[PDB]
Amino acid sequence: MVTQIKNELSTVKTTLATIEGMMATVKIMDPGNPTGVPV
Amino acid sequence: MVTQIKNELSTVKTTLATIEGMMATVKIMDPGNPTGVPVDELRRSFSDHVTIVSGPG
Amino acid sequence: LNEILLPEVHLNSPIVRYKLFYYILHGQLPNDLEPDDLGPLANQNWKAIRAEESQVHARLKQIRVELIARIPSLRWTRSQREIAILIWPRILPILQAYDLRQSMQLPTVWEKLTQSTVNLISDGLERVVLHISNQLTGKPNLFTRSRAYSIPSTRELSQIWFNNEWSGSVKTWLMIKYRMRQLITNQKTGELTDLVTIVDTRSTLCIITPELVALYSSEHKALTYLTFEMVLMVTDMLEGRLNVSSLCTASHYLSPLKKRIEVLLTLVDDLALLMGDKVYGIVSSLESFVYAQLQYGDPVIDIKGTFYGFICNEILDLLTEDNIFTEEEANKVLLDLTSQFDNLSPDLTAELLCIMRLWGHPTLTASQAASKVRESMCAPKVLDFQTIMKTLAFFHAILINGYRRSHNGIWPPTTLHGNAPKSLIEMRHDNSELKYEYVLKNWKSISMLRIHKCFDASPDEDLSIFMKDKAISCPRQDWMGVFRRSLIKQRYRDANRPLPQPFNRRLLLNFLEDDRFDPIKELEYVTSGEYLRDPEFCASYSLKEKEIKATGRIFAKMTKRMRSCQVIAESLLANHAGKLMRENGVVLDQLKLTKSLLTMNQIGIISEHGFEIAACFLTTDLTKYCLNWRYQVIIPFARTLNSMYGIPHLFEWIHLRLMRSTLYVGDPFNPPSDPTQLDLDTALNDDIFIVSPRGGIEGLCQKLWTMISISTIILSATEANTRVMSMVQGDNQAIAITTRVVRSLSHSEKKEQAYKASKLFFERLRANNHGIGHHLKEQETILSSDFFIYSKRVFYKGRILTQALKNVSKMCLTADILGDCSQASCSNLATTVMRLTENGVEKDLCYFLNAFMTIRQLCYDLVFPQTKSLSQDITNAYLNHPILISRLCLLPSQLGGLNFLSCSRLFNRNIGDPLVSAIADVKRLIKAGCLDIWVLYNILGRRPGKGKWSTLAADPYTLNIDYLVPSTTFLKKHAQYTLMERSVNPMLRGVFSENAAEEEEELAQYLLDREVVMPRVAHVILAQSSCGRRKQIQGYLDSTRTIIRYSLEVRPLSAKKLNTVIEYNLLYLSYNLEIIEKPNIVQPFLNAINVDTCSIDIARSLRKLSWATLLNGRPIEGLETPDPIELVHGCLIIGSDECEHCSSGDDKFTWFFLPKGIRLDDDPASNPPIRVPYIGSKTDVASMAYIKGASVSLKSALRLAGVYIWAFGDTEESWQDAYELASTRVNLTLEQLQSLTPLPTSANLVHRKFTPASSYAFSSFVHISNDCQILTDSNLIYQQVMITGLALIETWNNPPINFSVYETTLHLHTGSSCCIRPVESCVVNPPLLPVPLINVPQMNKFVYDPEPLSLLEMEKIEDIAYQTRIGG
Ligand SMILES: [Zn+2]
Ligand SMILES: [Zn+2]
Repeated sequence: MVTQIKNELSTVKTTLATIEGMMATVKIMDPGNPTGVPV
Repeated sequence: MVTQIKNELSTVKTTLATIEGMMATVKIMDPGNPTGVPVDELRRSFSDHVTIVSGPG
Repeated sequence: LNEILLPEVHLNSPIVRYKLFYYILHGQLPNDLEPDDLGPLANQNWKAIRAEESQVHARLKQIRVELIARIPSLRWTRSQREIAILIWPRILPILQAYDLRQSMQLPTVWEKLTQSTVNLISDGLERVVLHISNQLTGKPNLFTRSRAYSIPSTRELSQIWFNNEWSGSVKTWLMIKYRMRQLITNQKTGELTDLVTIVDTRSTLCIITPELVALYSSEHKALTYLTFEMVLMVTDMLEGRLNVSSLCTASHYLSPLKKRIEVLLTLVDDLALLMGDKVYGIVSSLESFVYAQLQYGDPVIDIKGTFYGFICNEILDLLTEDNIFTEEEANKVLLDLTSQFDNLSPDLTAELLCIMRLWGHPTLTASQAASKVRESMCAPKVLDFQTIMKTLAFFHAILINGYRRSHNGIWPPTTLHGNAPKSLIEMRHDNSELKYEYVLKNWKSISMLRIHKCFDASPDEDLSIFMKDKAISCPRQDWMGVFRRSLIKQRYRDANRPLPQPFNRRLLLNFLEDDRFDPIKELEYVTSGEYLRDPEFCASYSLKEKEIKATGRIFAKMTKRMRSCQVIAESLLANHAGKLMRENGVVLDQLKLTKSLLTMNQIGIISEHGFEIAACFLTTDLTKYCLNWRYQVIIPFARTLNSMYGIPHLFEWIHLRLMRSTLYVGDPFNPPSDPTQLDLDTALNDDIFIVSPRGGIEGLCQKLWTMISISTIILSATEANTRVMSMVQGDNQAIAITTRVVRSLSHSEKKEQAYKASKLFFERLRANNHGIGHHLKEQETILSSDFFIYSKRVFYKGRILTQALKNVSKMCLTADILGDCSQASCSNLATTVMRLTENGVEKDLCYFLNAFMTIRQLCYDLVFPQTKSLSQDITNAYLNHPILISRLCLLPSQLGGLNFLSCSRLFNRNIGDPLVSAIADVKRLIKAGCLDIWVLYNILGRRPGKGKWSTLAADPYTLNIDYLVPSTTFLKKHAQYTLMERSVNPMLRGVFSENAAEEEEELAQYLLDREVVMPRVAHVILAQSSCGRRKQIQGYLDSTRTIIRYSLEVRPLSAKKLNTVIEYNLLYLSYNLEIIEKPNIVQPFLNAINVDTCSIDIARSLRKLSWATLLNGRPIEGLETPDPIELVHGCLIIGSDECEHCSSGDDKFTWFFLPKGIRLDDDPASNPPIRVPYIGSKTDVASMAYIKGASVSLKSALRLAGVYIWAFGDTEESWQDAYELASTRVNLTLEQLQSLTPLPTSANLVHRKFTPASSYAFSSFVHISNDCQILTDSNLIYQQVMITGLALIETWNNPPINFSVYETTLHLHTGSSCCIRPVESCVVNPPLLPVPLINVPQMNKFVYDPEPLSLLEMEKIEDIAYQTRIGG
């Protein structure tokens, strides 16, 4: 059952990362605050 | 007890999926200058670049 | 000096309504202008304005009192008079009435001179074309097959050009323009007397001033005022009308269009009188109605007539918006407009796109132009996050796939996001291609994927970008300095503030005069964030000339730092990242561009010679895209481009800077309506201001927008599972939707299936474009199963439709260049006639027209002298003898004449050696009777001019004949040396040298003073040497009218140079007088040369004799190439005919075949299979070792060494000299030079918008085979032969002909021809002169590279050389 929770938390990881990237893109889409790419 | 967190985590998984759904269908809107207020007044924005990392980095 | 800087001859600036209003209110001129018509000018205190500018008021008051005296009823106020005062757009139906036939003699003399000169060459020209046809086909009806009707000769062409309608109007307005320009020159000089001209002709009174023209017609009782710019528009438009009507009268191909064009002109002229400036809306609607009528005959029922009906609705809206016409009247007017477009072939419906500029241009106002951009911008726009992220994911996929297709098939440095699946991790690890179906699935991870630094791009990578002049705006603190001082003086006085300083600096001059200019520090302006804080930044628009559409009526100008940043960013994008996306087909190479366009258009045209293929084409207009781009939709693309280039923040600069600044339209006669708004920041969003524009500007950051559009097109194609071939070009994008259909299906059903397949793709594309914020309307998109539009040219069923009338409408009587020589104008006319030949007009008619208008231009220049001369002996000698005019106009340009169009130019664009072609045409004219053999003897026996070693090598194929180069080129060169010697920039530190001319003369002597002279080799080696690179960089300068004026101001010409530039035309005519007057006494060995001698032999003798002083009898080799027409002895085989060259000995030929049963605009199955025709072959190295990333200097040095070794020898001293000459540009040692240099065998010696060479109507069905031929001069010769044969086949079936009831065969035998010759070269010629002391810009990176090879590269090249030496 632990392997099942690990496999499902992998999906939790990927969907949480998708949400994080989507919110980052949104925040960087405000013309009010100019943004700079690292390096 | 470890059996209890198994079902609760499945509830979390689904909401995270659902939030993603709505987030994927959001609308990015640009206000524009419909009022036509002098730029002097409209100038409420950063003049400085900020090096924030988006997504990977 | 004022006799060089003459006022414009043609229109190049926008027409301003308020300028005319200012000039008619300053003098209190009679007018029926309403108070709102004047706008801000009604509130001016004209008394003070009249008190100042005393001379202007004197002239205007003189014009007013004369108008009152001649017409007493003009005093009648409150419009109680019957005289009507009409502004420009409302005088269209009266322009034929304004005729000063009496009290005007110069146009009459010009017409009689042109007639008498043309009458002496018409029969000779007819014989010339008859002989050309007889040689090229063996039959005398090559040019008259389609028309045989009436065959118009040069005499007929002249008669119908001078006796047409608009001829009297074009003579009257030519006189008006001539007098106005004379008055302007006199006023600028400072005469201040007799500056008012009155013609007082019966029924048409005209008063001309340097600033206004008062025109009154008694027949219509209408009085109008025209400013200088409006006078230039009217005379350009009337010349265009004359040209279009006369060509429709002359050509049997355009004959059906004459009546329709006449009725269209009449109807829209009355509509103009009725409405005013809104008739240009109707004209712009007709612009699209041409395409709407073109798609009215497609097989698909569900797409037939949609655009037609929608455009009819929009024209009804435009006619009923002001309630000028009721619904019935508007419908009747629409029917009258439409009836002129129906029952025409597709070619003619496209050639009704000439009428666009036949009605002039609207009177422009800053407020009206600003309203359109204030609404596209500053407007709320909703966007879809997912649509932006999907197109961003596809953008990343295309970038990665392009970087894989280059750089040895490896992924860019990338960092996968935390959401990436296992499959994406494996594809990154394996460096495998990202299939678009995979991307559409996992678009949440293909995106959010950070591509790291891929390019070692530098701002100073390209120098040509920094040396182009771009309009720059004034600093914000003084933004009112654009406006006229008179209008702003009082409003500034009432504010107790100083008058703003006028701004006249240019970007080029500002960049040239910078002691500390580093492109890295220039880009730091944007990168550091200083641009968003600069209080000096100011951007403004300005009215755009020669535009009739509401959109695109303005162009923007920025400050110097932000223009430099913009050009640097655009260069960075266009060189590294723009190259990575080639999903579209547009490339800088025009040849493969039109080849790709033809292939794209011919997707669905498959014959019967299972499943087949079908195509539905979609055309979208992207003009309003620039105003609709928003930061929120471009920031992710900008961020990933910044990451790939290493810049933290560069490319998302336009929107960020625009939202924080107030824009405005800068027109000197359009000040702000409110005089209390003296600062740009506090301005409101009205009048001429555009407060905080959220969008982008046209042209600015176009690479990023084009890349986003390509990504969106690919996303939409993948979403619909449809194959497409986009051809995005910034303004017009063309998409060829492709689907698979049953072969046995009917053509109509095949096209219906193609449209049904394309429906889903079009819906997806509309949804995607709306998601990224670009709403697609019915006007923009054009869905057709037959044609698409690219670069304003339509691709209809495997053809490019002609649109020759558009080209003929811009064939005027003078060039806009400053020198205003006769040679420049004749060259312009020849270029336009070349366009006419390429666009389907009869080649015989085009040749006759070229001769006629060259004669017409020379006669006009003779009888309308730009500058007064004390001695008129030359002008009288040319005027009193029209035979001299004819001889000069028929003489080819290379020999000193004005005939810039060759007989071979009718067929081949690529001419090779122009002197051989000129000699061939001289022979043709001599044998027909146009010229005389003693003219050829005079040219051969001509005394050598003033030429140096530099002139023989700078431009080969040229003779030592004086005055061959126009004064325009001299002015351009003077401006470039005057700017280069003034340059103090860190870049170009060592480019300029005072003894550069002497060094180039010594180097040209070094290359040329050998046993055999090879001007091609000398030209190449010079162009790839240090001196030649400095010459090239100095030639990178723009040489613009403003730049030329600045050069003449800061560096005045000497008195002798002033006089020679002013009287170049008279000196050139006097120079020709020695050859085109009488038979001179010539040396006797010239009697061996006859009209039967091959043109190559005569070219050899003529170049040997011309440069005799320089070369002392030594020959010139490597130049001559056989003339295309004279090389081939063609034969057309028809039915029972048998080829006469094959039947008699000769067996070398290029076989051409056209199948029978071809019907254009008919079922593709019936006619034979189609294919992309032969349109040309550009350059296509096998070096010892291939170097990757070689610098420009390294490539130039390798080219120099290879050419030197191939031409002069392969001894050890021939290698030492080449090594030194390369050492003027690189730092390699002798061993690696020898090793890296490409093969010195068969050196091509190749040395250096959308204009197709033909319509490719019947040439797409032609079979070609050189199986009976030998086959790098020979390759070019045979390509020329194939092109000539294709053009011959195409002129056999002229555009009037659309069928092929018989199969034809063309042989085109090049064998048994005197012109083809053996080739011997690559002998050892050592240098008879020591190597000159070549000064070298060692420090300058753009000329010399201290480290062109890396340590690893040096090791690899040494290993390769050692392996070759040992391995053998
Ligand atoms: Zn033959
Ligand atoms: Zn020959």
